[PDB]
Amino acid sequence: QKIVSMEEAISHVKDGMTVHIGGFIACGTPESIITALIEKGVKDLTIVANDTGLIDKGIGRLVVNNQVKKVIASHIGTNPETGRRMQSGEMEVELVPQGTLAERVRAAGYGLGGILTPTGLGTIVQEGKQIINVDGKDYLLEKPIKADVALIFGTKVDELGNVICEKTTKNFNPLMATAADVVIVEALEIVPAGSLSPEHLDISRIFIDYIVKS
Amino acid sequence: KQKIVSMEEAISHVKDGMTVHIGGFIACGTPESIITALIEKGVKDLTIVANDTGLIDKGIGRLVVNNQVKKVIASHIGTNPETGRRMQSGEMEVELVPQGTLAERVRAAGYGLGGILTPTGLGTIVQEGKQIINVDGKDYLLEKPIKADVALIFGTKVDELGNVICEKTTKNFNPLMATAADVVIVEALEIVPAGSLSPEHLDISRIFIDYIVKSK
Amino acid sequence: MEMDKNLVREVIAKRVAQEFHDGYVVNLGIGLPTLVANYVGDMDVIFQSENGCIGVGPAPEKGKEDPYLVNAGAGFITAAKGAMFFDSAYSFGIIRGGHVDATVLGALEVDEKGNLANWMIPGKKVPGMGGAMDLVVGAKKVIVAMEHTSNAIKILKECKLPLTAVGVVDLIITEKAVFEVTDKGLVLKEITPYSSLEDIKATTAADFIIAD
Amino acid sequence: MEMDKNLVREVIAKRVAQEFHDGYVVNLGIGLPTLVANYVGDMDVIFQSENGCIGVGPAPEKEDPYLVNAGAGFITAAKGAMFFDSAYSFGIIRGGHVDATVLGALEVDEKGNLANWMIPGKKVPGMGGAMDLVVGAKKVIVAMEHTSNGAIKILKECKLPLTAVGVVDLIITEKAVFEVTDKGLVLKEITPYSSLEDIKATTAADFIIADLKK
Repeated sequence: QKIVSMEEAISHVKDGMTVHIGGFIACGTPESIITALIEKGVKDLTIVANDTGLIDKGIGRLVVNNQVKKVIASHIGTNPETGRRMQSGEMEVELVPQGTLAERVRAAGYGLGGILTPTGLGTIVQEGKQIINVDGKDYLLEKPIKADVALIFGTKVDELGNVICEKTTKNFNPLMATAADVVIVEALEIVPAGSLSPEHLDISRIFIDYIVKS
Repeated sequence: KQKIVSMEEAISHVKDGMTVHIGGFIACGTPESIITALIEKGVKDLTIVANDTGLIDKGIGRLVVNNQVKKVIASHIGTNPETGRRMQSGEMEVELVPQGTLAERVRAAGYGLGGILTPTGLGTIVQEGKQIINVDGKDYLLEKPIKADVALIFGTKVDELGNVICEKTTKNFNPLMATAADVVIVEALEIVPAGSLSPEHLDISRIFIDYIVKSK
Repeated sequence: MEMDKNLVREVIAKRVAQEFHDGYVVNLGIGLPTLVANYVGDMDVIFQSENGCIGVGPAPEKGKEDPYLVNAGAGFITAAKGAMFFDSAYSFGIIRGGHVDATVLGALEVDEKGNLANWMIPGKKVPGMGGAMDLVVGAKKVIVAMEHTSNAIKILKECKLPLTAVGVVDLIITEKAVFEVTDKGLVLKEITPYSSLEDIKATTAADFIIAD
Repeated sequence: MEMDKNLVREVIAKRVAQEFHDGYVVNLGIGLPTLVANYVGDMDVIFQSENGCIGVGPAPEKEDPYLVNAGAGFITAAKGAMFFDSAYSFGIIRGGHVDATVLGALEVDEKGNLANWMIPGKKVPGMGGAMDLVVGAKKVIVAMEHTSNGAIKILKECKLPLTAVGVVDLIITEKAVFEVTDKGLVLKEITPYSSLEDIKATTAADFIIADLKK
């Protein structure tokens, strides 16, 4: 019921949307979903991701294809095109400290209004941030990041939507799956409903809207 | 290997006036043997941070009845009439914390955050004495982190290195408070060999656990 | 004359179950709302328990009972197909983040601004909020299922008891009526064969309006 | 005459490894700090990589692409490792559970400030996990060449964009080992490859002398 075609899924990724994309340097990125969106050619996206991958791997493929208006990431060094589009003025890029990025995506999914982090103080990250003093020490108020759609990845996905992200394919995937309106998981393998233990899961079914196979 | 120790040596790190995280949801997931050992030792004046105060004869409540607790920070005190009694007399102090908020405040001290903003509590008495931060025209409550001196947590399977598994509903606050205390004692239902447990199936990492005890 | 408590619980519970649809994630509180579990029939309702389960199952057959697997009232449960167990921060990201489709709770008072009082009677009963503030703040649909009177008027203009949340309650469901809370205020939406608008009028303190 | 690069890196990496103890949790930054693992031997160190492994093992022979490190290279899971999402990973990092983190620097100063993620106009990769690492790590070790193509890196006040404020505990070069304390830099060691007068002329910051191991 939640298992659909790739074309049915990418019908929900529409122009201008903010999109969470799981993946740490493409480790745990839904590559099949990405190539589909290369075919559809959706424009003016805001991608929220650990990094922009490579020019030939991952979120980077969207970047080089003029499909990304703005990038919210922690790292862009592995993709010299992001670097180029940033300095040229084409793409806007907010460089978010990785732990802050985790708490910011998580906050959207968990109903939090923000989190207080000491990471950033006295640096460029402080600019545009409210400083809250708690028990004498200063913190940055970092704000939730809800997105329209999350494109997440699972090495195994049962038919109800429960997801397993093995080894280091977890990253932001289990966080991103809570913090968007429409979550699409790209499954490596579709196990049967209940095949996976209630103790071994990374993402509950109640977070997944559509499952696609790679 | 070095970490599995005697209960007598474990509770040697729980000392008077210390703030203690205790796991357990209505004692499901409470380290009951640690709770008993602390009743022989007679450790006075504690501050307990837990989901609840158990029953007057199960879990954290056994400490409340044995006059070992100066203050409680919990979400629920209803299944223990002795907590309610001491609250209203003054002999014990009680901070009633929304349960989601308590998960977040414990987590915050564990994860290095200086506080979190929740909408839970706006308009109620939990708002009293709390910063209200406005984020884009919605108000939130600044809730502050809660670090403990010791955490007493429960695992249904702890390996020799300290990796903990809490099965079914026994991960209550346990993975959270294991990250939020200077010293962390896990009471193990069973002690499997170092590495026996899979990297995917863990709930608390060895790097949080200081001492393992077998449940007596 | 007061009704037979089991029959009021039964009519309230059965009416709550009509508000769900297949795939709803639902949190039921201890007491009256736990009975809504029996009338959900063949809806694909996923029950969520704040101590760390999504996909709560029915109680176990005597002898297969597990104290490591209880629910929010510490009562034995099983795990439905596809369930997941989790720590309580994750539990409450589900609750506070808008993934519980409907939470059903009871109430001491409830008023026309949508406020709710249900966690404390000053000096008489102080159990603590438990997960209740988080639930009503975060749930998409807040359903209050309660006795319309307790002996004493409960649906007021403005609550006087210590508040649980401000402006949360979406539906009020009693043995007498179905109230909807809107911006205008309380709107009478249904009357049960156990009451008449004449009766509701003198057991409800809040002003309200009537639909078609 | 600039030393042999592969030898500079080894002088440093071998001296960083003495700063560890059994059971230390360590995060090693990409670059010179990664070599530090060839010299820890049987010290019982537990390595953490930002992308979600605690207990990082050595590279596999001939190689899982779903299990890598913070710099995309293939790794393996040691005995007793756990795998986790990005938020848990930075709870470990931001919450003080990393005993030492090892990092390079573009500049470091007598106050313990750090610049190491950005050169304006020249290289802008992002901060990755570094801001979170130096703020949360219990001990923060900067492991760097003493000079970059002759320019002085150890200054009174940093001039480049900061990574963090007052976080550096130890500066280890091929010339020297400095401790950062409340009063300033303290020369704790002088290597066979340099002299006090050499250090003094390749260090812009003022410092005092230890206890000094020469």
